[PDB]
Amino acid sequence: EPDKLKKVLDKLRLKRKDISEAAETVNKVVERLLRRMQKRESEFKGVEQLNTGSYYEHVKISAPNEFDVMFKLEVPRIELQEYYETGAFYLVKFKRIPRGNPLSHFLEGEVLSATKMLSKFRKIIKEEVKEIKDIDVSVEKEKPGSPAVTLLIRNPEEISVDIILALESKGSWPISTKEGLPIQGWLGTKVRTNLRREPFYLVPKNAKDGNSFQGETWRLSFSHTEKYILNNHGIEKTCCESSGAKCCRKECLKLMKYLLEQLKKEFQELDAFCSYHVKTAIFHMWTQDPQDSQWDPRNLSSCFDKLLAFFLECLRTEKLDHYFIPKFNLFSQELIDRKSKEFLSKKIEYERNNGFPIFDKL
Amino acid sequence: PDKLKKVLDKLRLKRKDISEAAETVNKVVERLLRRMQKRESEFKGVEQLNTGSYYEHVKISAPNEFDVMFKLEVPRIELQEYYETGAFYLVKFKRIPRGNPLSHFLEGEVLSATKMLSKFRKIIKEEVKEIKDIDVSVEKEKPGSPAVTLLIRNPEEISVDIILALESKGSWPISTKEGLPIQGWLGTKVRTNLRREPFYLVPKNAKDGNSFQGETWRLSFSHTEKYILNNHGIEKTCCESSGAKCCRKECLKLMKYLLEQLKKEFQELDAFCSYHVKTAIFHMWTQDPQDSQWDPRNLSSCFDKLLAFFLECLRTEKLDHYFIPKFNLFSQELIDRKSKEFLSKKIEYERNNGFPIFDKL
Ligand SMILES: Nc1nc2c(ncn2[C@@H]2O[C@H](COP(=O)(O)O[C@@H]3[C@H](O)[C@@H](COP(=O)(O)OP(=O)(O)OP(=O)(O)O)O[C@H]3n3cnc4c(=O)[nH]c(N)nc43)[C@@H](O)[C@H]2O)c(=O)[nH]1
Ligand SMILES: Nc1nc2c(ncn2[C@@H]2O[C@H](COP(=O)(O)O[C@@H]3[C@H](O)[C@@H](COP(=O)(O)OP(=O)(O)OP(=O)(O)O)O[C@H]3n3cnc4c(=O)[nH]c(N)nc43)[C@@H](O)[C@H]2O)c(=O)[nH]1
Ligand SMILES: [Mn+2]
Ligand SMILES: [Mn+2]
Ligand SMILES: [Mn+2]
Ligand SMILES: [Mn+2]
Ligand SMILES: [Zn+2]
Ligand SMILES: [Zn+2]
Repeated sequence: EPDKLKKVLDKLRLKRKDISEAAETVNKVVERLLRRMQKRESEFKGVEQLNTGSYYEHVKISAPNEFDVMFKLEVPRIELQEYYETGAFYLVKFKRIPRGNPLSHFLEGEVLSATKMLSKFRKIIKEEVKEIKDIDVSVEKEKPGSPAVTLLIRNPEEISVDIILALESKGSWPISTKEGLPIQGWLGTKVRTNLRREPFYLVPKNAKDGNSFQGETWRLSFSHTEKYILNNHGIEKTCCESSGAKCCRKECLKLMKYLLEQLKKEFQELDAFCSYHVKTAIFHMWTQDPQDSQWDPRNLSSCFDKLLAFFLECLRTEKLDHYFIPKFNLFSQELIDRKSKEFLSKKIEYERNNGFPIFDKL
Repeated sequence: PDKLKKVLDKLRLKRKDISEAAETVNKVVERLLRRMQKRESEFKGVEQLNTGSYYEHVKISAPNEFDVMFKLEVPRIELQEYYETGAFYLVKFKRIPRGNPLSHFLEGEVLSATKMLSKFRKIIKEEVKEIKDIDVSVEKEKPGSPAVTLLIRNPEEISVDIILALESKGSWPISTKEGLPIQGWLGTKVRTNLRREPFYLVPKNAKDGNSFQGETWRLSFSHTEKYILNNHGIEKTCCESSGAKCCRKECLKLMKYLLEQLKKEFQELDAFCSYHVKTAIFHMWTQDPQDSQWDPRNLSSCFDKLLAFFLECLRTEKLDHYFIPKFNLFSQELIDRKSKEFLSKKIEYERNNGFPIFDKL
């Protein structure tokens, strides 16, 4: 099957008219719901879209039926208090609450409450999707702890769009990330330095392990940095550019994400796995094999296979480090049953062992 | 499959380049629209005609230039065919209901194209002046042209033609009676319902013996053309996820790019345009209707068959409008012989020497 994976890729490659019309309507809903948030004298007044990539590039590495957009808000200087043992989850206080700043509305004691803030955010969003009648869009019901306000756009069929509130901090990145982003031998030290001068983001995802200061915790997000890595992924500056050579890095990612996606459809036993796991694993793969020659389109089968083997080893050692927070083990026993890891390993091996019958979709 | 496949490969732009130009153009358009929709304008109710999104770049045309059409539904129309051109018309109103803004641009019974295009131009110009979000400007007006051309420059320059388009829901003009000859290709039910849709009038003035006729309009079927381009096969699944690929759009994109580059080097080629190539491939898709005659493996023979057909069009000075068969885009009166022989010789040269114009690496 040296070219069977290309057949999968080509069948996946979607209607450029499906991309445009869907990206245009998701855009319109977002760009107007954004515009209508900045003119409402709420606390989110100064909100902006964070540049994390369009629906256009999204479909090339992920499933078209599910999208996400991040609304960033810059907040006065804040101090981060590490919430327990991940280096990813935080309680947030203001170093000093500027007078008349309406974000004080959301405090729960001294800490900025992700729940209070996300609840009003949800309220304003819900309140303007209701005036939207140019498009068929509804707000799906609340799943607790989730950072998203999920829109369901069904102009013809259904596309869920997560709207994610993001606090933006221009200060130095938190110390749990200090040896994260190990791109020095791949994208290099000047790149790493300039990415770590960018802001970082906090999304209202609560951690689930405490004495009722859980509803106030936030989680670090590096979506903007991840966009950069995904689009600037070669050691050569012209990798996958018009005047440079193609690599199969992104193709391997699309294939891995499509494989997880089809497995997750058949087996609710796979509920705990998610695209971020696969994306995290390929970041490590790209660090380990940083040479563009190690990702030759002609070697797609081998490259895909070494990503599968790497992922399988993460499952078996129950270790998959967050690429930006080496402390944070996404595959720890606290988070994913060992029986679920073993289940996914079984299914992946089976597909690996038998020429990927699940891609048998002609 | 020698280099055409690779020519197409490097021609493909990446979807952030697309995303960015598309969102830029669309946001300049979207709000050029959203404000014209305001009060006091004779143009309110203007909508955007779906003639296509940025995927114009997308394997059929050049990302350099783009065009959008702003459609305006008008009351019932009387069209008086200008001379017997078939494409050019005088637009009369049966009568106007009270409160219709379009009465401003009336001359007796004649909706003046020039006078309507003029303050269309005026309001657009007065509005691109009001956004500093993007660098956008309005190039000098060209006489007879139907466009107001936006010059967009975020980083690099994209010119967007905004073309006003009257929408009429009446029957298509008699000049189109034997146009759209798709019956052996997309079929008679398709032809029927396509001709049940509205048709459009853009302010392109006709060119006669004495001078530009300031108030004539020209028929446009850009909406129908977008349908055909995207629904181009005899099999309903052609180029769909559960059907087979063809190379029709690839041939169109190769041909447009050849004309583009040839025009880039020789000023003798200023008479020829994008719509000539499109019209040629429409007839070509009519002559060779079946999807097997456009298999992607036979790309080079398909391309060469289109080049041969276009050459035959050049030498014979015959390229009928696909919708208006008595309108000859390659007539004597529109393009002189010198221009056709020039183009023909360049095309034969590139064709026999394996397209040297195409060298990139
Ligand atoms: N993106 C991200 N995710 C991180 C990070 N550190 C830890 N995580 C955790 O990994 C998964 C990611 O879930 P995904 O499905 O891949 O992405 C989610 C999801 O689509 C919605 C809702 O978030 P969720 O946490 O509620 O998702 P569930 O799968 O239902 O898991 P559960 O614990 O609640 O039950 O939003 C996406 N999403 C979450 N966070 C982000 C984000 O930061 N940026 C973007 N663009 N999308 C996000 C999750 O458990 C996540 O918490 C990390 O650094 N980045
Ligand atoms: N698209 C179209 N064009 C038609 C039709 N019937 C007759 N024509 C004539 O063919 C050319 C089209 O030239 P293009 O460059 O391919 O498209 C034009 C052009 O880019 C601008 C300005 O119009 P223009 O005619 O003034 O441009 P020039 O290249 O300088 O030609 P010239 O004769 O004046 O010297 O707008 C485009 N454009 C014109 N008309 C349309 C239209 O109806 N729809 C769309 N999307 N774009 C249009 C022209 O001479 C054209 O009039 C026909 O049915 N369709
Ligand atoms: Mn959730
Ligand atoms: Mn979820
Ligand atoms: Mn012109
Ligand atoms: Mn022109
Ligand atoms: Zn690459
Ligand atoms: Zn096709």
